[PDB]
Amino acid sequence: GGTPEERLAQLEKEIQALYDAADEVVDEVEEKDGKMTVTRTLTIGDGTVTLVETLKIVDGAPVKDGEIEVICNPECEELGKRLKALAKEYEKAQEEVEKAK
Amino acid sequence: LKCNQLIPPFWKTCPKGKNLCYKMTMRAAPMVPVKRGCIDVCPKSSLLIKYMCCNTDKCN
Repeated sequence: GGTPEERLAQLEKEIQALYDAADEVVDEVEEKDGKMTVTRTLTIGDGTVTLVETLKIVDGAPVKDGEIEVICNPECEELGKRLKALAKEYEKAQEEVEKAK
Repeated sequence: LKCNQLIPPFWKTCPKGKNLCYKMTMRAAPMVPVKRGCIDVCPKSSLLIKYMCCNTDKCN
């Protein structure tokens, strides 16, 4: 890799490329009793990917509540393993840019 | 610091400890705010959510 800012831009490109390759993308935001659920459904060929991020609303602001969930009718174990690793790597890249600034 | 609220056209004079404005959107829809107001620390963006933070009046 290059600089922390360049490594973050590459991860942004990989994330965007995932949603561009999807045939359709449907989003849903649900909230109830300080619990917020962010669901994105990707249509990829005949199958589907369901991405679920859950957050707890503390002091009116969203706070991360667990890692992202990847659910599929086939077996997104490997895809979910890459997506869950991509999420954690995407978070460290932002951390390193923020520590620099 | 005054930050725009999720319901326009209202703003909020931030209390002590919240020196940032933030807007929360889905990664594909930057023009549809999900959360919007004062905050202390900028949340890190995720695979589905993008956070934009700023520190001037009504910037979010």
